[PDB]
Amino acid sequence: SADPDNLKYSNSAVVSRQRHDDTHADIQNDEKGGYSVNGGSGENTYGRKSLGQELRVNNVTSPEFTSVQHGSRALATKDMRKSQERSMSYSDESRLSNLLRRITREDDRDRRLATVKQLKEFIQQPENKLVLVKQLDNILAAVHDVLNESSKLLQELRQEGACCLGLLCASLSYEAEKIFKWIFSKFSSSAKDEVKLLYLCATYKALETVGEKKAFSSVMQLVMTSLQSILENVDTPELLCKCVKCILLVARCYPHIFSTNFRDTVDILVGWHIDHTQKPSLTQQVSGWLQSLEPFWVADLAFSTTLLGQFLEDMEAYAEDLSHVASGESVDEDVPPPSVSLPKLAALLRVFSTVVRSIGERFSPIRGPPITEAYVTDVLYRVMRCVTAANQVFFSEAVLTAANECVGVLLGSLDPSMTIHCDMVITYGLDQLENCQTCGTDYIISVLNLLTLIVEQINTVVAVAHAVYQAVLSLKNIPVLETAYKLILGEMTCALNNLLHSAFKNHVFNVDNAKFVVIFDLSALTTIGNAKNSLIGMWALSPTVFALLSKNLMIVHSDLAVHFPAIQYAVLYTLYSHCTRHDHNLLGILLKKDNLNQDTRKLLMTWALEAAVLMKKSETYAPLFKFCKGLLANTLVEDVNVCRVQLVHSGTRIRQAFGKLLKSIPLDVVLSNNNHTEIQEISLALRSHMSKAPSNTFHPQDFSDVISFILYGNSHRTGKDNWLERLFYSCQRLDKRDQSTIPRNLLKTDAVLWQWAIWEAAQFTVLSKLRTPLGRAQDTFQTIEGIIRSDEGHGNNQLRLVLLLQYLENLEKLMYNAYEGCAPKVIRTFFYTNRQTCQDWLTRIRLSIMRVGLLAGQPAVTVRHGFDLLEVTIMMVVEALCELHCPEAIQGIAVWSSSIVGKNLLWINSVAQQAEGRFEKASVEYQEHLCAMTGVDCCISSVINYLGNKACECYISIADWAAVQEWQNAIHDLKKPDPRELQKSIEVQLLRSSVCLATALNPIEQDQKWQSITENVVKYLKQTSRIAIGPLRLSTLTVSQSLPVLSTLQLYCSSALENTVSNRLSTALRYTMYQNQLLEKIKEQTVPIRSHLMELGLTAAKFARKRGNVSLATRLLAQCSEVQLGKTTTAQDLVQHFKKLSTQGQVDEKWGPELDIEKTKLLYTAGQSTHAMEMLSSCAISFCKSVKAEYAVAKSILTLAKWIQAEWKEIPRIESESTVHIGVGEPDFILGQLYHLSSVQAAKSWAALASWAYRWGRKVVDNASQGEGVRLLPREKSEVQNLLPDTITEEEKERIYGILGQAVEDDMVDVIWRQLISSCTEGVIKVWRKVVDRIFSLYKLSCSAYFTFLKLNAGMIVMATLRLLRLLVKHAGELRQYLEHGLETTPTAPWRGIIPQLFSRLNHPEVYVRQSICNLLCRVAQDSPHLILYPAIVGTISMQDCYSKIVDKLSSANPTMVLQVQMLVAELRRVTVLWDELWLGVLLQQHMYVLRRIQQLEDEVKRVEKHTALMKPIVFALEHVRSITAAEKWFQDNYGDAIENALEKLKTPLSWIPFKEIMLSLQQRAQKRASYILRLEEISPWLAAMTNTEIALPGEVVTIHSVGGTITILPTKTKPKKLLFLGSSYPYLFKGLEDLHLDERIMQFLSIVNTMFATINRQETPRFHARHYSVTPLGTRSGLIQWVDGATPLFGLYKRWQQREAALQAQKIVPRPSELYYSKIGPARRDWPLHVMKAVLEELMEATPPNLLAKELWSSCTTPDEWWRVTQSYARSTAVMSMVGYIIGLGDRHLDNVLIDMTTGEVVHIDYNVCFEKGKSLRVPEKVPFRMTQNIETALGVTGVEGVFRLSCEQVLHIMRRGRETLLTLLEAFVYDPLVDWTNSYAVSVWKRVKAKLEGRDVDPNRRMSVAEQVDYVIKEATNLDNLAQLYEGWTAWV
Repeated sequence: SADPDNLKYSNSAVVSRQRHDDTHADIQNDEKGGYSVNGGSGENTYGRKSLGQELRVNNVTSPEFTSVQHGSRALATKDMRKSQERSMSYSDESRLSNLLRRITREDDRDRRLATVKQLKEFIQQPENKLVLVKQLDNILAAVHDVLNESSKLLQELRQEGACCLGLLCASLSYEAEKIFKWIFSKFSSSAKDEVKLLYLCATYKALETVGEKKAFSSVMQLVMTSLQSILENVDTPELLCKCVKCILLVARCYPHIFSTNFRDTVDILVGWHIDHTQKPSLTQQVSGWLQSLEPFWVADLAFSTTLLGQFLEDMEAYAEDLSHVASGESVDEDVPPPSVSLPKLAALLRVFSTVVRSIGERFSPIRGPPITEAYVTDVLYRVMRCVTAANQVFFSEAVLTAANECVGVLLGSLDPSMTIHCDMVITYGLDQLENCQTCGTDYIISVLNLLTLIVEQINTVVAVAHAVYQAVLSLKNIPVLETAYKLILGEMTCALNNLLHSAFKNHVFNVDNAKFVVIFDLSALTTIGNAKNSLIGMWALSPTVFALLSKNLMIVHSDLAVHFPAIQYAVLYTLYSHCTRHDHNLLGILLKKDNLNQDTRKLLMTWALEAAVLMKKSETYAPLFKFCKGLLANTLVEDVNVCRVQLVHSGTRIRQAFGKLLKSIPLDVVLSNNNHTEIQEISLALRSHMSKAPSNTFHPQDFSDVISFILYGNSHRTGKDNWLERLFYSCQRLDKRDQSTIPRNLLKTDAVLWQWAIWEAAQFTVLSKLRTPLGRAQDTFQTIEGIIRSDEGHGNNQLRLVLLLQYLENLEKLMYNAYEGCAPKVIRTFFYTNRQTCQDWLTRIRLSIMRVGLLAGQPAVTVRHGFDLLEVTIMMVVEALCELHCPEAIQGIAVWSSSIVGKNLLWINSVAQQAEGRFEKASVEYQEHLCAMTGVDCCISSVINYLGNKACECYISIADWAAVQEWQNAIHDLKKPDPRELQKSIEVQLLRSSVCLATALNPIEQDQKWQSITENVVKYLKQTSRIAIGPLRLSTLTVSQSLPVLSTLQLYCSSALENTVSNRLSTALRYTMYQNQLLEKIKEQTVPIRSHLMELGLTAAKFARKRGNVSLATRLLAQCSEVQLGKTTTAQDLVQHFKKLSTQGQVDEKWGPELDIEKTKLLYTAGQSTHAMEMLSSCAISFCKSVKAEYAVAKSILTLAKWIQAEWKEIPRIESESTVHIGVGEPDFILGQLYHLSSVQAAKSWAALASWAYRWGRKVVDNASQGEGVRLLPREKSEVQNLLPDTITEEEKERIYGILGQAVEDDMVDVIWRQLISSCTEGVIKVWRKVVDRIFSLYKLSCSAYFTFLKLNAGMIVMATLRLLRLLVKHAGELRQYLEHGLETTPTAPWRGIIPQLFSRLNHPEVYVRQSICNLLCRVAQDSPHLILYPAIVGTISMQDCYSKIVDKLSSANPTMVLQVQMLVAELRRVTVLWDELWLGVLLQQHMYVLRRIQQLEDEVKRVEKHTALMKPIVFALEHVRSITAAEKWFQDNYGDAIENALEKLKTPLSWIPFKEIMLSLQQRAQKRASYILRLEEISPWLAAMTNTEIALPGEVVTIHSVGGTITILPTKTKPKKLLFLGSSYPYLFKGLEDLHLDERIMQFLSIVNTMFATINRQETPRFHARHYSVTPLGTRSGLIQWVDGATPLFGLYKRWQQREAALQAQKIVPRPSELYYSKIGPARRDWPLHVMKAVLEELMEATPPNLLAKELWSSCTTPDEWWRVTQSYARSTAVMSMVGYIIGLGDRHLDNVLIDMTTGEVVHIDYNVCFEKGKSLRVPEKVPFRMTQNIETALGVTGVEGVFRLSCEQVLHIMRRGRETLLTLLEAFVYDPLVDWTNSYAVSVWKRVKAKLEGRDVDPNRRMSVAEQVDYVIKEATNLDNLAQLYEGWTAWV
């Protein structure tokens, strides 16, 4: 007690007081006695001792009042009292009675100090003041908090510490208005008096702070419109009293706390606007603009009903000055525009938002002159002329856009404004292009549009908006720019496409959706960011969408190797995108071009030692030195001093393989030992690997654990194959190589002395070591080993087997069947397999075994129904391919294999493949497990130790990826958390199943193969049907798929295997799709017959076995839903077996849909008329006669055919009368009735009727013109009308009428013979009977016209168009009522493109036939004018009443766009020729004309106007050439008109001496330079002025944007001028003094030929395509053509060879192409050598190598597969261009007129000046070749010419041409008989020759040669040495 208090009187002794006071009455005064005398270290500690114990009653609070000795000594004693009052809470003494007044008195002393005491006296005073209600202290404490604190010298935090005190205590006593009154009274008193002094600033503003404090709590009093009067009284003392420019911080914020209490009741705005507009006086101060901009928002909060006009007009140049570096108010100025934007009074918005938009549209024109853009696309602009001319435009746009955000914010249920949503599109043309070059305003506009469209995205009030987004999302997606915009574009698109599905018909836009998906096709590869590709592959994974998917397949095919998580996204995309469209390209050509460009530079940078690691990974199993390190190894180079921005991934693998070979080409290889050891090391890596296939050994090449190392073993083999290929490419530095590399390199010190071909010839085991993983990796070496050895039994079996593995090129396999001349029948049947008729080609393989063995067919092979569609001991093993053909789907071998056991019982050896795979399958889920357990299954009992690791060689994974699916499928039946152990074993199987599609991109391959992609989709189906019970997709879907060949195995045979098991378990909708997998396998066709009956037995009902009695099994069986497509396939199946039993079933199935809604009735009849077309039936006429005569005979087929066509009365207006029947012609008459019955209901059913109707109409009206014909009905009228006199004369009158009426001014002749015999009114009957007798005669053509019209309405159309054009102009008298009423009323409409021949028919000799042609031309010009342009503009410069009526309608729309092209045509006609220097060409024909006058000049002067007047004819031209030149536009009078006046001073008025000076002074300019022509600033400078134009179609079927680059003189020939166009790039050239009108008809004929191959151009991998040539005539003797695509001439590789030979000879040009033939023909007139030319030609063919082109396409292809595609496309394109050239006129084919595309392998041809057999009219050493078959084109195929792949593709061209021969003969009939072509006794001979060449009557007009015979005759003559030796020296027959 007393002891601690005495010890307290040292720092450690006072801390014990805290514990001693808790356990007294003497410790109360100890705090007053000790804490008031000590220092600072022991002062605040004593105040916390008795703070909560005792006592604060009488002795702990009273002594503190007497502590006035010092301020700091009392600061620690005044707070402890209130601390105890808060801690005790009895409450005995806490805010008590008058005893507390002491503290109030202490408040009087707080103002004397710095108010430090109030920090602890006023924070605890009101907290204990309840209740205890006290309110009288507020008026006692506020006397010094605002009056004394007015100038207390900061006095800054005290003002904010005193305002919070007036809340708790001031909450009560709501009658505090007296305080406001007494404050405002003194405020007004101090404001009134007296003048501007220091007294009116300290105590004048501080009182205003009272209004900021006392108004804090007073919010409930009272209120009755008193605050309005308060504001009225407060506003005045600050308006007219200052006038002083003092501080208004507390003055401007005074109404802030007062005017916020009312919202819309009433205000004094008439005295407030001036209070708010006058204050913003720029510019003071930085801290003063806040409380001046806040009252704007305060007023706008209360301005919602009464506000208009000038209050918004004060925002032009008043408050916008605060938009600068001052950041203290930059955010305080961006609040008012939002506060005025949405609220309120939309009438005020029409001013505010319009001013904002005018300011926005007035800043972009300021940036105009800096960029010289358009001016200015202004719609919502006002009169505000502000010139910033600084960087303030960016800020003015950004602030305005950020302020306009609140307009597009929810909800905003009103749109009376200018649709700010459309403001982002109405200006989208200017600020979104450059803008490049701005560059952030586009980003800001995109952010604004995104923020506007996030709240509402799509609903279908505006409806076009939901369709205008995509329309503007595509134009802004790929104008490649900075990456700051794509991050938002790909996000907006990903947010839009998600809501598209989650609507519903928005996919069919169609112009919006078909363009919104094209930008994803480009944004999915570039650039490499790893963030946008995930926002595109996922954004496109949900949509399909409707039309285009091949682009997605071309993207994913090159996107599965990024070595990033995007691989999984692309896999998930391609696994569920779609099937049968892979297997249906664009991006593969980009990889091809990137690989073909890196080999040309030949850079030597890497590597000396780093290249040795690229060989260890391929040859050995060592890892990468680590990680993939591909990008690192690529970036280590260059290092300079090229590939695009993809760099993943094959582009790096191929580059590394090529670099490791550019390093290996030098002699001393650093990667390995010397050359003689490196060659051995490479040879041993294949000699110990090729023998592994016919054996079973182990090596580190195939056994590599663990995955992924077994699936990476195929990559090693592919890399080694590509390494060898590129080595053979680079080892050609001895020929040397062509312009690909330099030659290849200098390299002429060892590569010429040493020969590495002896090693390649002795190491050709690559045919076996590279045929397993890759197909085309063996043909490159097989076609080089088999061509130099001119064994053969083993080297040939590895050739036909490789071509069979390709699943294509079956036409090239027939070459070896005709190649047996070089020292058998096995190849003739080995090529009959693909040929996808695995059912067939089995007999011929077994037939090739006799008599070398047994019969080999165990029970049968059913050969009788299969033809209606040396002891080497090595070929017998190849016959094992039978097990790969017949078994894999038709197993059979269960007995047939035993037939081998006997066959192997007598000889050795005859081995086969594994048998467990065939014993496990199929249809059994119990024995399958026991059969799979015996193999290498190591199955899982219900990663990365899966099925096998030794050996599992290359290409065997297909057999391993199908045995796994059989395990998890049997587990699904054994079982049904449980399948959780299966998804971890299947999802990992997809990682190893997609390695065959990943190796399909090394180095570059096409969609091949398709036998391994099915195991990927069917595995995704299993992994999808495992997590659930299969309630939806996948199924999978394998519907057409009009591929169409696509061999069923393993496409369909491996798809119906798992699909049948998926349906065999029923413990959704897996029964309707299952029939689609069989119906698409029954129609095979062509021609698996044995594999076409199992699906028929599984579809409807099962059948045990049939040896040919299928007709008795499935015939006349009616069914119901679903679709009956399974019926029309059984009849077509019986067609291949029977002939009369199939038509009966067809006609029976015709009577089925008689009462039905299915359109299949349009396919049966149209599919049956071909069966009953030919030829032995001949019973239709008898059946018709019987029907007309009580039919009782004979067969059921005729009865059914007559009962199916009799339904025409129960269902193209009227059917047959029939007057066109046997009475006049058409004896059959039944096929026409069937074609007419097949009209129901609507596309390919009308063309079949028209082709018959028009044919039989043209085959009757021509026959009736020679004879006559009349029916009984039209002849009885004349007999009953001509009474009385006599009918004997009528007997001949009828014959005369029948003869004359069918002979079709012409109608009037019908009366000439009328009055010649009778001679009697009755004049109208002679004009009515003569037209009724010709009505039915001309009725077969009206039905044809109606059928063609109905076919054009429903969408070949060219055939119908040509037939209608040939029928309209032939005889317009009939049918005029059908042609005039159908051609002018929506014919097709129109029938663009390729047939514009109406222009040639406008100048017809008959009236009323052009009135419809002009209307149709006006229609085709008004609708889609871009299809045909320059239609009559050329014609109007050089019938004349039609070009104007066309051009006026063409110019009605966009007259500027047609005026531009008119001026362009005028300039193109003015630049030609020019004829300024061409006048010498007129003088160049004066060899003996002008000289004769000389003979008179020396005659008149010797004998002493006839001589001077003889040259008067030349004066008319000498003056004409000077008169046409009268205005290098300004320099033409100085460069052209230089001495033109001084040259005719004597020649024109009178030896013609001044004639050669002008011809010699201009000829020197041609020899000075090559292209002696200036730029577009030439004589025609308008081309350089039109820097922009609309769509003009520069001779195409869009990019004519500004101007071409420059023109060239082309000194090669005369007179081409190659120029560009550089459209939105396209080289063209002019041709003058040459009629370019027939060359357009030639290209039209070529296009008509190419549109007929499209029906068969479906895989068809070597697509039939004749290269077109875009030409356009620019008047008579003027035209414009295209120059060239990417293609090098065939003469270049010969001139380069000559140069290389000259350089090689110089190391021990001319050539010349014309001087070399004379260098050897010397030592031998017309002449007749003759007989020496055939011998001298062999002396030149044995000098040039025959592989000048074969080694060019081989060197221009990096991959061994691209080379195969190029060589297969070249042999197809050459055959196409040669069979068209053999027909019409193509001759004089030099090495300059025939080019070749080095990229795709196609062959293009230059314009044909000589055509239509004009090559036989010379007047030159005569040549008769039907094509080009030189030495360097015959050896370009795989083996030869015949019967090689190039022959079998020529026989199909003649078949497709003779089948549509008329369609060509009708074209020539319109090509010839012209008005402007100027080819008439010559235009008929060419047409007759073309008809004879198409009818095979070329040489013998009495025998019809077959297609194969004609092809052989044309090939034997084109390659004969006799015809190839009598050609011109310039043709280069030896080369």
